[PDB]
Amino acid sequence: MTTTMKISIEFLEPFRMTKWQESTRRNKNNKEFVRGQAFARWHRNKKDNTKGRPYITGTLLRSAVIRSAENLLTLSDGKISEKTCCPGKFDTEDKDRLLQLRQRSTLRWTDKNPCPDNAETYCPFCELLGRRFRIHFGNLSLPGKPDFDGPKAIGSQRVLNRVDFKSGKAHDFFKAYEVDHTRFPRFEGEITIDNKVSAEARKLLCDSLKFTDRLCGALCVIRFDNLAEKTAEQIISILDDNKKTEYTRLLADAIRSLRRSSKLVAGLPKDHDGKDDHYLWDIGKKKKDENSVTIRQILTTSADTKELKNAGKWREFCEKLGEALYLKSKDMDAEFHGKPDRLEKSRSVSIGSVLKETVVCGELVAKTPFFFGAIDEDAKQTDLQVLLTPDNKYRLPRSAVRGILRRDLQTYFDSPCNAELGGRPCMCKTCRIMRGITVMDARSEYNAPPEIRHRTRINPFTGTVAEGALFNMEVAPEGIVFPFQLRYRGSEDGLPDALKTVLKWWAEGQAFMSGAASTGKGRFRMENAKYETLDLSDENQRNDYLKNWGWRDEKGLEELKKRLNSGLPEPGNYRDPKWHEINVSIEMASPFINGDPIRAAVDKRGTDVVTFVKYKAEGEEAKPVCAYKAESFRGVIRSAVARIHMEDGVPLTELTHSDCECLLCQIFGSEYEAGKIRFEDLVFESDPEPVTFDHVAIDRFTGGAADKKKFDDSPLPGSPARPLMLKGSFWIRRDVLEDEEYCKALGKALADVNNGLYPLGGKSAIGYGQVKSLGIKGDDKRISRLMNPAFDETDVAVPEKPKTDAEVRIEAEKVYYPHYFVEPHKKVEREEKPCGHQKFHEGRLTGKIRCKLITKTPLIVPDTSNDDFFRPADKEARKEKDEYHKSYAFFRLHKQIMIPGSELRGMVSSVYETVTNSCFRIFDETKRLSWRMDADHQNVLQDFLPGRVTADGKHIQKFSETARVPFYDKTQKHFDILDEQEIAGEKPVRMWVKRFIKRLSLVDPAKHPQKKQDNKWKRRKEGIATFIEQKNGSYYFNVVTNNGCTSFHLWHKPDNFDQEKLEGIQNGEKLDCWVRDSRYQKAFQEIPENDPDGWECKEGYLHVVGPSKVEFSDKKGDVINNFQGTLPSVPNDWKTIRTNDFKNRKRKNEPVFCCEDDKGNYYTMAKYCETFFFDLKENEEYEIPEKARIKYKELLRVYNNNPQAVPESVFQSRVARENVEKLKSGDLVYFKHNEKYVEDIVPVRISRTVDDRMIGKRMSADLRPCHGDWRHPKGLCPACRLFGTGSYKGRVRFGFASLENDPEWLIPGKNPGDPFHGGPVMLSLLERPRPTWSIPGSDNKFKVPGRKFYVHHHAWKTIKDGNHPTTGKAIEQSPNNRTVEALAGGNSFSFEIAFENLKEWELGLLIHSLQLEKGLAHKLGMAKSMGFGSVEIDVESVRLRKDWKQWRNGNSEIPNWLGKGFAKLKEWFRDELDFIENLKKLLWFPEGDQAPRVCYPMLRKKDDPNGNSGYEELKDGEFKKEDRQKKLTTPWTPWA
RNA sequence: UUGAUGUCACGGAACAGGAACUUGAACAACAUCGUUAC
RNA sequence: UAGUAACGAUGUUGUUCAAGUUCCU
Repeated sequence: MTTTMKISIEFLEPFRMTKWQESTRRNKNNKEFVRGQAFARWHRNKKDNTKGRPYITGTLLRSAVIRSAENLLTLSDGKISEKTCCPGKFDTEDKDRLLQLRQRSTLRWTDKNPCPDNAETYCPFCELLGRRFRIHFGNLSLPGKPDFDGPKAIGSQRVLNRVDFKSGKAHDFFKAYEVDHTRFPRFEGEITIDNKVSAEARKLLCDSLKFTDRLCGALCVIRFDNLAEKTAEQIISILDDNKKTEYTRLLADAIRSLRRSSKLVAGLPKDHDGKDDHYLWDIGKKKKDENSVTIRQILTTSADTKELKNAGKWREFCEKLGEALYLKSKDMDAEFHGKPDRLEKSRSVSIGSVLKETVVCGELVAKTPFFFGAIDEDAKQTDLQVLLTPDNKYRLPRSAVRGILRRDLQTYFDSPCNAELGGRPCMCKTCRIMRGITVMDARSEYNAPPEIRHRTRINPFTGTVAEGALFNMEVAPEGIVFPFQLRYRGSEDGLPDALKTVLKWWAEGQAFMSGAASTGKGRFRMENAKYETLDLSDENQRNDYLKNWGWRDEKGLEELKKRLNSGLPEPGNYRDPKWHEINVSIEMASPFINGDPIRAAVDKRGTDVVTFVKYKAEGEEAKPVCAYKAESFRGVIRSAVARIHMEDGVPLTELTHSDCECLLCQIFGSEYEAGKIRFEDLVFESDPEPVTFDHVAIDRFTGGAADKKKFDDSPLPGSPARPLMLKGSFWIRRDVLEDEEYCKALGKALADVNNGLYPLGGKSAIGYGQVKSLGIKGDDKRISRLMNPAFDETDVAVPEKPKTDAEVRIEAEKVYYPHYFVEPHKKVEREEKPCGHQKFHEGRLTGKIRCKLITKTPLIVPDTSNDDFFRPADKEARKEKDEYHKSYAFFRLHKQIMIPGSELRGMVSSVYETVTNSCFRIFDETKRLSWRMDADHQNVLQDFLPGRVTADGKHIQKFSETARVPFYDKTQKHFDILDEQEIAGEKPVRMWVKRFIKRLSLVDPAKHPQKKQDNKWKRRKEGIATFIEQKNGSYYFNVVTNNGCTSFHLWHKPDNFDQEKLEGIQNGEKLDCWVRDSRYQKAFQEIPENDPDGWECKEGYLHVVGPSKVEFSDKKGDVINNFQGTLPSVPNDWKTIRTNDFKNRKRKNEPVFCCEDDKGNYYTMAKYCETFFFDLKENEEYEIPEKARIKYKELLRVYNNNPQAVPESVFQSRVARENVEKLKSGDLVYFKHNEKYVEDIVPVRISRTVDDRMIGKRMSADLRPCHGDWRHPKGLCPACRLFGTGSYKGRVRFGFASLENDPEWLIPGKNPGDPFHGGPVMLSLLERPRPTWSIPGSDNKFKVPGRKFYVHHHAWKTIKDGNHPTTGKAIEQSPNNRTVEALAGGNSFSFEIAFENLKEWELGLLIHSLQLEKGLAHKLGMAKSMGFGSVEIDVESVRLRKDWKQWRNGNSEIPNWLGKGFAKLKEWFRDELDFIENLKKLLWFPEGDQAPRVCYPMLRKKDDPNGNSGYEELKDGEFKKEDRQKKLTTPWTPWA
């Protein structure tokens, strides 16, 4: 007897949904069940398991329909069709049930009786209220009734907020799910309306259903009728296989960066030779086992698998892979909800019968990257994230637009509302409007990943970052466009004034929507405004608005967007928006860098840091542009303000801003209230192409690049020719400009910044940044009036340089050496506390210095961008891979001759650090040394005994003695009769040994004229002689010793005087003879057929190493000559090499083996024997400590890595041929013991000896790098307080030097008329330095000498000629010398030097070190072992800075400073100033008619046209072993 | 998968504070191999 | 019985980032 009507809702906006809960806290007492009553619910079948589906109840729809009906009747005076309606009833006397009352002030129309219940003919409205059910509202659910496995399958729990208004930060919050509508856009249900209801109540229900528009926080229209895990596993396996386990986080952060596109993986960088040996993109590979994969291979093959070809797949893959790697790397409260008041009765009030509706379409675009924080879980790599759509589209939620409209409305009036989440609705002026506003979401259809940014927080006590401040953040692109649609219905005749004013504000570009706005995030600007006002009061109009569901749906919206007139309605009373723009323009004079190492690691240019770059969207694609972060600029200006004002003694950079109204706490804000100034990024107005400068860290001792310390960087170029402008803006609140204290502080700070202090950018310590002029405009001279440069010009020239006093005695016929170490003192002072980079202190100085660099010897400063600068053109450029002769140019920035500031900083820092006897800034505390031990029995080889390590690597069993077995000869066969299991040293062998051979002579006492002078015939006894056979070379004999107990046969060789008794031979003659004993240590397999004498059979271990000790050469040496032609080739394998020739030919002495390869090499190989250790003594083993293992590892490392070794792999020793890395169970060892402990292990008979202590422990314990904790403590070497260190900023900045006049090259160029290019010169070999020649021995008598200052001389005339410095022979090109273009003497450069917080004596010593005495000179440039690079420096104006107004040129105080500095130096050391005497002796310059010849020695004396006793003779006599330390420390000692 | 005579949740901005920065001359001379003789 | 004496040849490149903080109020 009923009829069913089925309905269906289609959402237009992400709806919300509450959380499941068990059926016990489902009462009006749980504050979380309520406050979630107007959302959708989530039922899970099979309770206690999160598996279910969502639904919308029916009571909710009923209440919405009731409310809309109430709204509809009062709109038509209560006449439904013909009859009138009753006023309805909303009172019920019971209040135990009804977990929610009503607090809404229901409407009113045609006041009359409330139609009591005891009746029969109800009012249609009461027929709808339900006075077995007349109307039954059924549940709604999903169409197909599916089942998912949890709420996190369709939604994402996000946090919502509630901010204050005065202290505009926050309050309590609360979180609630929300589900997208592009994946669940339809529900379904039904309504069972009874038969005997009415014919108009059905119409009322139809209209009311068509009038409702929002159900669960979202607009609705109701109608009726598997790889990344294993890839990460494998990559971690690669990284742990090798020891490269510390590049893991960098790999994660760099791989995650590839999600932008899959075409970058084929563009990863390469090594410095174009090879494929990057330092992290090619880990895992090994020389052996080319089946080993590299990371680049993994990334290239997985870049194309037909499933990672779509954008979304590749992006998801990169993201999850990065997260996995990161998580692998890492392990190496007040939510107020509800309080609705349970009110008994609602205050029924009426509102009227007019209702006007206003629709405003249009769109708002972005003008600056925005930010809507939505930090989720299970993604812990970014820690400041944005809000995205399940298909990666940028959205702005409606809650944000609503909150911002509320804030702007409150700002238009001057009254903050104070609603408190409960009770009667508020009635103030700004909530009577916000109760009729409806907005909509947006999607922006951009679909591209967001960029990342890095941030820090600098500690203003040392200058570096604080312990625990470094975080990421991601910002959406700039220029994205969202659609916008706003609607308002009420009683006015259109929009109120407030809304017109606020929309005009947004139409002028001041819609500061949300985000970290303090640093210039989103600032949207509304465009293309339209509007149109409908009229719900009449009847011909309302019916149409009801016929098509208003115009909420898509087609309705499109049909309606053709009926609007353009242009917003201008207000009646404007209000002058409260944010005022200010323009900024900076101009630089140097390079500029803003670090970004991750992009550098991915980029193809192959550098280490690359400047910052941002993107901007154009609808579907981005286009990069170079910029300067806004956080950095804000920080610079803030730290400029904070170091000036005092605020009751302690400067502002020491407070904590707990509750104080500090001047900072009111312009830049704090963590208790918002700020009053907002910045913006700075675009460059140009697109300069970046450059690349190289760097290196010259060690102090043995000046030459330290290990692992080369690098580079890619800053932007800028010079006084092109000054690299910067444009920007920043907004400031209106009621700050009207103040008179704040604008004063801002003006003062910008005055400080414009004067040159506070450099913008990165490595400002070598001349980056250097702001030149900062001019702002747009504030009516309210700030731009404190920034005028005002100073004085009190002129006084600089005091002239003092006269030198250190002299040298230099003559001719003597040659000198170019190193001359400078021994240091023994006391470094470290008991002063550093100052700190806070307020400019009072008793200290701060200013600039300008100098003037003038050269007096050719100078070389190369430009290492490209080689082959001097290439003869009109020929092929180059093959892909070759070893050519590298040619360089001079340094040029924009076709201008300059000198980088780092050079000058290094030079001045070395001089100034050795003046004051300070800690070795950079130094190498590793790399234990090693020397080839000499050949002499009494000295080194007496103590090295044979041995053998046991089966367990803990003991060595010594042998007793040994003798040698000959291989490689022709007089035996030990390679064919022995197995590979004995010649390898594992199986004991039984050989025949002999110790003494015996000679024979016929006449002892008559040989005294010819023989009997060698004094070795002092143990002969007697001998009878026999004869049994005659030969062609010798005579057979038998002899007895004293009485016939021993009898030995042999073959005697006679001479002239022996022939006489031989003439008669009757084979039975008993001649008397004399036998002699000699030494003969040998061991054969069985016996030779020529010596059947007394041999002892022995047993022991045999070992061989192979054919080594080869004297190879390249010039057809002596022994190669006088051969018999047809030199054979190098055999393919040993055990086959036999001796050809003999070195001595008169007798058959030491043999050789001559061969030759295809190239011009000529080999020769002595060592025709191997050794055999026998008599393995038992019950005697020695323990191996770990020092022996370390030393042996080092020895093997030195053996197997040798650039000078023999090219033939067969002539090498066994340690180098097989690449052994550890001592195994049993092998060949010559150990050396002392009281049950071994000390050294050496593989061969004569090998190198390693020292134990690393080089770092051979200095004084106080000259090691003054580093460590040993605010900041006081323990710093005096040179690490002027120049910085790790964890303390320096206080001196150098600058790029520039040349003004004409170049005046060394040798003229190839084309005259163009005097901007020089001619090339060729240089010598210039090999690396050998720290083992100044530390000859290893025991304890040798310490580390000084700092290796090169001397001044004129040896460049020879190189300009073209001959070698030592010899006079010509020098030819090869891939080991360079060809550079150089300058000459007599050019002038000019640079600047800034400082700050200097004492009065630190400046004294610094200005001593900048300009020296009148006869000395500095030294910088390439190849200064020859004569190249000799500069002296003069100091011009020294203008100080007394206060931010004036500058007070201080030329006229230098002698005061110099005296004070020298007085301090004298205070440190009383009369122990020898090192300064030496240092002055070394910087002396040959002034005139003094041409001291210096050069490096040669190897031997027989390869120089002059014969000056090269190195091989200096090793004894003058520089023997003890006089090196002395004859090298003396400043000038002739090399003789 | 609710309950009926009473739901302003379009009733609540995930907001407020933070300098990818500190230190570092693109440079440079003597080593590398083992045994042979008595 | 029971180890002593020290000679011969002249050729050749290397490092290409390291040490720090990596999130909190």
